[PDB]
Amino acid sequence: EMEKEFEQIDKSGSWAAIYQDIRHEASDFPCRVAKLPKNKNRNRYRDVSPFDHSRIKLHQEDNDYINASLIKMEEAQRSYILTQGPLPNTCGHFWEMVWEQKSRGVVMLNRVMEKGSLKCAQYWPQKEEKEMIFEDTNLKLTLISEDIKTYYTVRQLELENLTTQETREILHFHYTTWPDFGVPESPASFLNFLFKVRESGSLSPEHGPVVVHCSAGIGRSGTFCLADTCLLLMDKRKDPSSVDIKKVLLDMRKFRMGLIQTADQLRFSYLAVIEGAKFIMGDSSVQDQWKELSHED
Ligand SMILES: O=C(O)C(=O)Nc1cc2ccccc2cc1C(=O)O
Repeated sequence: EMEKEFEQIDKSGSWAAIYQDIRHEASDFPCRVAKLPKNKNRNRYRDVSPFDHSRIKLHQEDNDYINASLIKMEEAQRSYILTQGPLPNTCGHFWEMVWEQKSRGVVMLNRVMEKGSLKCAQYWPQKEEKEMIFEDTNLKLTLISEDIKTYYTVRQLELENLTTQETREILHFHYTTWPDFGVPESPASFLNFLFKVRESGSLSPEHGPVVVHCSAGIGRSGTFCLADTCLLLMDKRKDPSSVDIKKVLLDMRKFRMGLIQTADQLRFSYLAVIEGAKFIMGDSSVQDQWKELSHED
């Protein structure tokens, strides 16, 4: 069991070692495109880039480049776009990717300001009188409404392709108490947030892939997706013990670098999947309990 493993690792405090092993073993593929000097100002961090083999191309003839990757989890049969928090000049490219990629959901795991510095553009309307229009990719976005919880806010956004005037509904899940390079307050809060996403349809295969982002698109986002896919996988077999959390991590590793940034994120991910196993193995009432402990309201 993964829980035996947890306590093996814990009892012999070797999270850091494990996680270095992971860093050890993770894939390295070319990012030639990211590093074209034309794309400099499309990348928020020198050292966080999309592999070429799995980057999202924009369907624009001018420059198809965005710092985003398609994480494609074939056995789980679940796929995600991870991306950095939008720069002031790429809010338009972000929404072009949501449009072409036909996503229903966007998961933000960061604040615009973290630790004194600006992590991310304010890329969505904070208020419904004040749409945003993105001139360069020709898209309208309007706040249609929000549901503010203590530790997260869900928003209904309308997104409009100004060229056809066709319209889509986007849900935006903003977790607001997940520290940069940190873990959530508890497994209950994270699982309550994850399960809000699931419930919303946005992780379901009649939509394009959910868009997940932090500021770099790697630490917090990796953690979200790792826990989600492990729960998916165990759910399909009802077999907790055929789930190798570290193998799943390195599988996601093939499609975008540096996923899960810290050993406490690794440990947190185990905690989240171990807890969530409760619900996946037929204790639906755990999900209530989550909502309760999480103090959502
Ligand atoms: O939000 C996150 O967890 C995340 O991935 N952050 C980061 C990951 C980084 C990884 C490598 C280099 C710079 C990074 C910078 C940030 C950052 O936010 O400052």
